[PDB]
Amino acid sequence: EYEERESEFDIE
Amino acid sequence: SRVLLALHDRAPQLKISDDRLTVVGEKGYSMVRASHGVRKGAWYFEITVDEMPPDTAARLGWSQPLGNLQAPLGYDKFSYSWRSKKGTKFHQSIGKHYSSGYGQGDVLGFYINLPGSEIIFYKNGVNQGVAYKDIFEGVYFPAISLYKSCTVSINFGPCFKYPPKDLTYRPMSDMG
Repeated sequence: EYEERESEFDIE
Repeated sequence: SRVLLALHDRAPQLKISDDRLTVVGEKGYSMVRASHGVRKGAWYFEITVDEMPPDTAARLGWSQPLGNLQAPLGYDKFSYSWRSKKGTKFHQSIGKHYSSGYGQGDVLGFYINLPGSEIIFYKNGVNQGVAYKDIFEGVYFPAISLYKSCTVSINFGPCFKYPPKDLTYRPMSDMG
């Protein structure tokens, strides 16, 4: 199940 | 009147200490700005990483008043951040190489110059280089964004643990 990651909003 | 973490300008999930100098994160990235901002001159503040348990992270730096409180620092055009994980610099959600990482026990230094404008980060009194130059004009506030349960402490001055000797600045506390 998906959980919000540290890099959630990152494009690059 | 003291420069503190703003009770009015923060994400509700963050846990702010009674003295408003310590902050604990909660789940996904969220942000708190200081009570005072800067428009001109050279300014400085320190952040101490008190605890950084596994999987937690911080993106620390400066934000304009429009910076999204429900996003990491560096998410949009309003802010510029330095990530704990890999020492990456972030602006408009773009991560670029900048320094090596930082974590528990490290004392991070935050310099801004608003005359060409500059954002400079320090790690344990070591200048990490120019992260950003010719930044989006406006008022800049000391800002903290945290991922999960890590704890950080902000020091606006006048007494810094590692005061820079390489550049002239006023402590953020001079705003108080």
